[PDB]
Amino acid sequence: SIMAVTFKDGVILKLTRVHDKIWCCRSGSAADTQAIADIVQYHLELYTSQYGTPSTETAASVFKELCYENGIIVAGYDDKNKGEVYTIPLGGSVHKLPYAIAGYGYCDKNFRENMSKEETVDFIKHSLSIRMVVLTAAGVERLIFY
Amino acid sequence: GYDRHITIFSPEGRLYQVEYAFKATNQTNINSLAVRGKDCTVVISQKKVPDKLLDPTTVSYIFCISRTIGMVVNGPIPDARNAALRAKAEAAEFRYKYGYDMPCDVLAKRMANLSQIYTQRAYMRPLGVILTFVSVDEELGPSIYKTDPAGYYVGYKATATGPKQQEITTNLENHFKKSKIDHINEESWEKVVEFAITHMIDALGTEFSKNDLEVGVATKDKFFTLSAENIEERLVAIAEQD
Amino acid sequence: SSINGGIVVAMTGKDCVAIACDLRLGSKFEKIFHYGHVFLGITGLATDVTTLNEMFRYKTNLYKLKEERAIEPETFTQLVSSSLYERRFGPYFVGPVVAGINSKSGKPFIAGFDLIGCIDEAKDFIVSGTASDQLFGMCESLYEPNLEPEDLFETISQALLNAADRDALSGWGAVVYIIKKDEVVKRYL
Amino acid sequence: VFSPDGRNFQVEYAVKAVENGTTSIGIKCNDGVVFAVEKLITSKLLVPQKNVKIQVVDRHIGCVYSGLIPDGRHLVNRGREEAASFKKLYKTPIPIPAFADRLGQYVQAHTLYNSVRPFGVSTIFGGVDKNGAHLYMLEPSGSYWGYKGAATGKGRQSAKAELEKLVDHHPEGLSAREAVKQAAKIIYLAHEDNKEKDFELEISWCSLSETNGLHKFVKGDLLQEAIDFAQKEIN
Amino acid sequence: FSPEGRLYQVEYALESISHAGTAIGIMASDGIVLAAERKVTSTLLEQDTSTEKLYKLNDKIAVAVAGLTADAEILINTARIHAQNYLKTYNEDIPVEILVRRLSDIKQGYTQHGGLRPFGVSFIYAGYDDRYGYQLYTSNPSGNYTGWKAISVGANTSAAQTLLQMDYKDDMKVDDAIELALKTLSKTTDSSALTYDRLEFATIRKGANDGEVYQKIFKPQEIKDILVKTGIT
Amino acid sequence: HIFQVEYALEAVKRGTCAVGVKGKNCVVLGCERRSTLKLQDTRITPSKVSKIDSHVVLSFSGLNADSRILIEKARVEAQSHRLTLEDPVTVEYLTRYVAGVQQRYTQSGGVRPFGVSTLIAGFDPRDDEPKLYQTEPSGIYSSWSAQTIGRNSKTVREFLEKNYDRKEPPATVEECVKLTVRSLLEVVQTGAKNIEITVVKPDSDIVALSSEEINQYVTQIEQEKQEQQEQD
Amino acid sequence: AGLSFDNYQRNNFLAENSHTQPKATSTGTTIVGVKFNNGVVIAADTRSAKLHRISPKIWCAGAGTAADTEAVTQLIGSNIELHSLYTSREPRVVSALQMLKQHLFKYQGHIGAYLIVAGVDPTGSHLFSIHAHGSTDVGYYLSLGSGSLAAMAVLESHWKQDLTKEEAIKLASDAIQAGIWGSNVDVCVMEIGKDAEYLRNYLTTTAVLKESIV
Amino acid sequence: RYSFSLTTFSPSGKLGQIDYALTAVKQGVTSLGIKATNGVVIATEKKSSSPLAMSETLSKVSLLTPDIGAVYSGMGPDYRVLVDKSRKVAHTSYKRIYGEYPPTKLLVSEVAKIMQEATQSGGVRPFGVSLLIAGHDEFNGFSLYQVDPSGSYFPWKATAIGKGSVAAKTFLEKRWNDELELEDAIHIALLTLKESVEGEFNGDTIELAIIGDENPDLLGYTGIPTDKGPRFRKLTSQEINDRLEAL
Amino acid sequence: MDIILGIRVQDSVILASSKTRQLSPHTLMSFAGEAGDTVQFAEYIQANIQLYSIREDYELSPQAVSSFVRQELAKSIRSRRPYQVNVLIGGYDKKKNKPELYQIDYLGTKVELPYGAHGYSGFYTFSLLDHHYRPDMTTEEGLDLLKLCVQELEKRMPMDFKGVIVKIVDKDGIRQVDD
Amino acid sequence: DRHPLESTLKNWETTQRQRQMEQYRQIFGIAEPMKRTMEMEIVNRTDFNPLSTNGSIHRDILLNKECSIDWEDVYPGDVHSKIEKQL
Repeated sequence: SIMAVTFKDGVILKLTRVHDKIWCCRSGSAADTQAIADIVQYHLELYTSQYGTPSTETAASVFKELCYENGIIVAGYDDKNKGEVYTIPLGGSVHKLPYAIAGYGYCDKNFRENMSKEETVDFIKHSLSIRMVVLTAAGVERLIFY
Repeated sequence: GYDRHITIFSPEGRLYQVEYAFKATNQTNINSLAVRGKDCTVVISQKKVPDKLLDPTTVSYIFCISRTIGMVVNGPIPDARNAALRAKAEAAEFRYKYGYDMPCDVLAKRMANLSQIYTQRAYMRPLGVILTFVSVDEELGPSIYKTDPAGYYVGYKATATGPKQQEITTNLENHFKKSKIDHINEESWEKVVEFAITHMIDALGTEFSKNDLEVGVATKDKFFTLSAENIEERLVAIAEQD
Repeated sequence: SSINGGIVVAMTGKDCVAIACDLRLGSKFEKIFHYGHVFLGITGLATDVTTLNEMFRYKTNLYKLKEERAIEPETFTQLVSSSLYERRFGPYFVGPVVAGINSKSGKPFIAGFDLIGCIDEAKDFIVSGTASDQLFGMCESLYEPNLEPEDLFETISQALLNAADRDALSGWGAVVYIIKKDEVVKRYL
Repeated sequence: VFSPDGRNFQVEYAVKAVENGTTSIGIKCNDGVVFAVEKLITSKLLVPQKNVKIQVVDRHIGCVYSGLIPDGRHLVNRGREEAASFKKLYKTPIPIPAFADRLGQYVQAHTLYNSVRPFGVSTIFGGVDKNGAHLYMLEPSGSYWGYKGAATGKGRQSAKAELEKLVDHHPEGLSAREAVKQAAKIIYLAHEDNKEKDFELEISWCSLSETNGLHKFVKGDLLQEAIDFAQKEIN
Repeated sequence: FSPEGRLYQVEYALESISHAGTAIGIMASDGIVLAAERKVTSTLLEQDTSTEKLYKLNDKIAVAVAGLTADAEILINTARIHAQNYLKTYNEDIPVEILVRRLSDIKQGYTQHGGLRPFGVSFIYAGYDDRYGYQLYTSNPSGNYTGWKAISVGANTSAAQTLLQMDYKDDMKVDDAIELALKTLSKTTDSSALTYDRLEFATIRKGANDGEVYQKIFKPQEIKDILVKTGIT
Repeated sequence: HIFQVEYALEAVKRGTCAVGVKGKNCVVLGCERRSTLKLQDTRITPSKVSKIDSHVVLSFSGLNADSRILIEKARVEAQSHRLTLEDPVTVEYLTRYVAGVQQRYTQSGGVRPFGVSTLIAGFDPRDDEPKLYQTEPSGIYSSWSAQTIGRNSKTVREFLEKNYDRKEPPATVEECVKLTVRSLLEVVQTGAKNIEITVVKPDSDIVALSSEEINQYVTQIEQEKQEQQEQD
Repeated sequence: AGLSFDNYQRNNFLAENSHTQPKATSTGTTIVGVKFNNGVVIAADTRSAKLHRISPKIWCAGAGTAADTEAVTQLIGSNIELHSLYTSREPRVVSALQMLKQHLFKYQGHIGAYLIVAGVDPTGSHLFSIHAHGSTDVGYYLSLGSGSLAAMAVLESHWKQDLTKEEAIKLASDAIQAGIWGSNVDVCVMEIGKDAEYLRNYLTTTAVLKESIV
Repeated sequence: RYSFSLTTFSPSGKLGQIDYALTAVKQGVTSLGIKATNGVVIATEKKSSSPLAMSETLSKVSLLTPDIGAVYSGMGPDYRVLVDKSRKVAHTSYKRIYGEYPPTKLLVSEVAKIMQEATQSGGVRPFGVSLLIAGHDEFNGFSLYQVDPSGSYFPWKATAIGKGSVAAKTFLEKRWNDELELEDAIHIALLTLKESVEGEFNGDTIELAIIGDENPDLLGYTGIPTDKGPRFRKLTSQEINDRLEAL
Repeated sequence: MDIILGIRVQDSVILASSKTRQLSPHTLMSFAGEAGDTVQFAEYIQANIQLYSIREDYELSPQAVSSFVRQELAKSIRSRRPYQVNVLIGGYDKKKNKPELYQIDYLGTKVELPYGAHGYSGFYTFSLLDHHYRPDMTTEEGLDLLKLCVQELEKRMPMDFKGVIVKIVDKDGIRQVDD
Repeated sequence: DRHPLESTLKNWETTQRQRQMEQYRQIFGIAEPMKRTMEMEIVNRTDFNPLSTNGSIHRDILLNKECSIDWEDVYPGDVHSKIEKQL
């Protein structure tokens, strides 16, 4: 029902901006996951004020503090690294992954590292058998398909 | 008498502790200036590292509070860093409570209301600092707001603070008396910086190198502090202009 | 029947209001209370009825001391609504009805309320009780707009006589107030 | 809590408690920070393995202090808490400049309310982080700035005079081994005015080349090489 | 707050009421009178749209204040809230002594904690209840209280008590107590003359038409009447 | 420190005289009351000796206002003890509690000590020993057979030291009353209107004396004193 | 302090013993928000009073429990007036939205307000909806209440970039009528340069007597 | 730290600290109010920190409720903190319980209570401002109050506080009468501030507001005829210059 | 096991049990129900009314103690499951000169009554008292009407209730009676 | 048996301020929580006034509570008892 995946220029992904280059994708309660994203957005704005722009590993770290009471996909980009995706499955467990989904082995069955945008966009449209966001060095891009 | 050690009125109706906190704003021997352009607001500060052992990239009084707002502090560096971390937190708290970026006027009111608590309580001292906040506010445009140890706050057309503030202020007033505008008429922040540096030079009599100045600029997008090389482009421009 | 759950009716005439209720259903407990010129009827539990009298007496006596005037019907209508919304979780088991004349305009006004305080205003009549579905049909049949005081008394008392079941005396035992700019008269039936 | 000069009286008295302190200096090199401390001996009872005056913060930051011992230990403990809690949280060693603000704000916090007292200590600290070598001095007011070299405790004036001569003669910057030698010269020269008591010298360093960006005490050959340097220059 | 043989801050609060208008309470066989003088008036003060000195606490109890009117209204709201808590709990109007003892209990507390100054006010509590009938009480900044037949507080208290001691009779009616209150005030006040704009008046009367007590706080026209009847004009 | 506890004892010396003596089978608390002024309300003048529970009674010298707060605190604790332990409080426990609250207001700073010294008297439940106690502003407390506090207390302490013997306590209430009236008369140089006396007897017999019963004790004392002056 | 829980358990005991609990009134009919070329519009079917004011330019339509929709809108309308006075800036719809979202989240959907929020401010026109758990939604046309599937079928079938006032009011009126199997409609119209216009009802001797007083 | 209670009584029974706060009030820039048959006027001078200040950014005359407004003499920081608590008490105590904004007198008893609590508390000084509260109420009509640092409030017909107060009150007593209208009262207020203004006298150095008729234009919505909107109006700088041209 | 019964007469109240507390020398509380929670409540009420009677030198009226007991019971049920309890408060008012009887049920529903009961005492006792009762009864007629009513219960409940206790309040205060 | 929401709202203000003081520890270090705790002590310690039911006005300038109100401010729900509880 939700997906994130890495590709040559960054990552492709109930989508919400916790920072300009760090986005969250949500499942379960829209009330609780929006309360979490609003507090993560407050925390990353507060980190940015004191240290400059956060790493995506810091954003995943901030989500652990707030999800500790009650999983979510975290994804983003920075001027050094390639784009990244993290997951927090059932709470307490944590991973850093080239791709993630939530709601199947079908994903890894077709997935390929360092794909082009067009391959990955077709891959997600096939795998969701609607809105999609693309994060890169150059900027933020919005897509939709139905 | 006893009236001087805690914030309590003397027989004159004066709060002596607040007047002593004002004398801490003269303590650093630094002059600062802020001016409004057509589409930016610009802050110039003196920088005074006397002894060779200092690292001058660590001697700064320009603090960036949010994306779009920053400040210059006049008064002691420890109390300045205390004022800056509150301003950072309360601009991020306002964004969380109200869902839009903290406007400059409201940050000045908020910090001035906190300064009133310490200007009345007898177990909390006033901070020794004057805070000048600068932004391009999306409703009011180019903004300068100044907060002082008494919890007073006001908005300015231009402002100066330091030991020699009356000289700079006299030159600014005589400039706006010449043009009859509320602001510097230049349409880019480089030319506004070159104006403010020329007024700081004309008022304070010293020429500046890259090492003697600190500069900050607020625009629609961001607030940013100039590197010593970009201040050299500006001083080369004043030397190219004449 | 027991002391809880009896009927209250309120009705607006020309420069007058009636509020009326069932008296004892056996062989003394009133449900209409007055705080100067504003009248509160309360169907509901007998414990909440008496808790609300004691609570509104307190709040209204302090209002008269603070403001140097009696509470007007609209201001009392807002006070009962805000004071029943405290207790949003586990509310009072009541249906309050308010009736009075505003001292400035001298104009009849009435309202009803629920366990939380949502306001029904009406330019007509208001009803509360466990069995209001019969009595609302009677009031709607009998009610003429812009009645005089004595006709208005017969209209509301015929409504109570038509809905009060025949199982006891004088039709049935009831209280009626006629509320008027500078007078109030209480009739026991 | 204020005076006609606009200054805190209690911080003006706390710096008099530091003017009497046991000497320390720090030198910034092209690639690291070098610290040297006076360790005065009043009795032979002093256990050498138990006697130390340079403290370690996070295992990558060096810390030396002059003034009151209870207050200096309280800052080093809080420095260890702040450097450790950064590492648990952002998964990287705390920056030296970032560690100078958390500590300076703690010292400044004690200057605000009459129901607490200013810290009676000056701390010289620094190290190597992601960006490079940074050296700081933190005073009883919470005042701190970066330095190329700094001195505190009784010898501070003689030490400053020699530190200025280092930067005058070596404006290209100097490497860690020649700085260790010159640190021993500054500290032995700074004992011109207390010559009638014995003092041990303790050195530590933190260099991108010489210690792989971690703090180490200087012992064995480099320590004795520095003692032999300082003693030939002073005689 | 370091008491020597005496509690200084309470001595100084009792000096404070001696500068602050004058108020008189006179009990009678049928009711009670309260009477007070407002301090010197500027013409532009709005004197029909205030009570300065006399305040209602419930339907059966009133106070006359001398001292700081800002302090008074903190105690008065507390007494109003206490009187309605007792009526809510016991379904009976509060006895006068329980209200006086509660306010005297709070006024002693502001005399015992080092953070609080004592309240600069001394009241005159008139009221009625079924235990004792008509009761007239007085309370001080010290938090002690006593019952009286005829009491005065504020400026010139000893001159007023001298006049009350010679004119007061135990079986006076309320209308004799009106004249005595006015006689006492016009001999006592630091003024050239006495006029209806400087006075406040109240009474508590039983009535031959009822078994229940009526409380009146006098409007400015009714004060003119008692001044022309009593020959003060 | 001295700067209130010695001076609270001075305020206790300014307050009216309070006396208590044990009998064989009763205890009598007596107190001086200041002369009622010409316009004072006599019918509600408070009792000066204050009942805490049906067996326990407190008299004081010092500040009236402070005394009323200690008396209220003693009343609420005696009932909270019955309610939680299902027994009437002992006179020792009630004294221990009153002395404790006086001590909490002495140690703490911020608050001042209570300017009141108290005589506490009664009989324990189901028992026949009369008990009499003093509390100081210091929180110190002690058992006494016979004691006096307030104005002129040493002229009563002299009189009691001459007239009262611990091993021949007055065997009858009437002797015990006569001894405390004779003592009270030493400080109350007015008559039988300035003295207030209360008798405790076992099983909750607490009796206040009226002015007429007091005047016939003062009449006996005056005519016995006059027999002993009609004799040379 | 706050909303008291005090007679819970006692009221459950009363209901379990068959004293029936009186039922809170529910405005379970349709509400829509038809935005237009220069502003946003909102409308409500009024049957069995239902447009609420947060500020002169910020308005709500409610559904769910009637007392709750009025209590939350009048509480936030009091926190937004104080923020307007505190900052000297005209109140913003995004501030109203945040204060409502954080309040409905505090009370975990036990406060039964389903709420369209619309208005105009110095940043433009805005239209949002809040569900009782604290969920926020945003769009060009919104509907809530019992007929909202039929209303959204009408709204999506006719909505167009730059409807004029007349077309937006007619569309909102038609979408509400599609929530009916007539009834009156309350609507108000918030146009960016101008004061908000509220268009009410736009869809045009047998018994013995004694003697007493009180 | 204990026994730090300020505001203690002097041997003469005077509070001392309140007299010093009334000395801070007496050095504040003049403000005044006048009551007419059909409104109230409240007026004050603005004093510049420099002519580089934007005197638009510090309002002295302040809206408490749509029918009640205020002005001060004394310390500005203290008044700014009182006015936002005063606005908060109008909502929490009155609007949220009764659906109505409080009467002038009640909102004058709540402001006075904040200033009283600072006069009987430890470790706070009194408020150095003598606030003013002129409002409107259906039952009481138009009203004007003075509130002092002591937390004591008085109803006035016409009054003046601050530097020029004794010369202003002399003039208000010579000018005031029971037949005044609001356009007469504004002429008296402007004539009276012309006597204390040693600076320049313009619609930029005067602040002036009125509580008078209802203003449905300033309400900002239409079609709810129960509501009729603000009684409080602050005169724009050219409305003051129009009146000063005829003066 | 449970019965409270009470009857009011011309110048007395009679209360009957089987418990009870003397709240004041002219007032009794009789209660029945959940035997842990009702005994604690009676002692809490007894302590507070004894405190008022110590702190004021004075008898609190039967109305005021009854309304106080009705206001304590309502607080007890807030943040609790309501315990089964029933309370009769009977006393003599010396300002009005009347015997007065109030029943308070387990929700704080207060009613002033000529007679009342709680427990297994269903409409049989009330049918007897309805035909027999008169307001103008002497205490002797009152006690014998109680004896008729006790005999209807003793017929109808053969698991004998081990003898009642009876107490009378009048002008002189409480008396315990020897039937 | 109690309402699902009761425990959560009994201690909402303390929970939200504890969560916030943890964020100031994480971002700014022990200094910011410590300074803000110490200010709140002075404001709760001084101003002790056993009749002042409202809570402090300066306490609304520390909590960030100038234009933010809620049902705990609308519905707020012995002098020697308060003296001893403070001390």
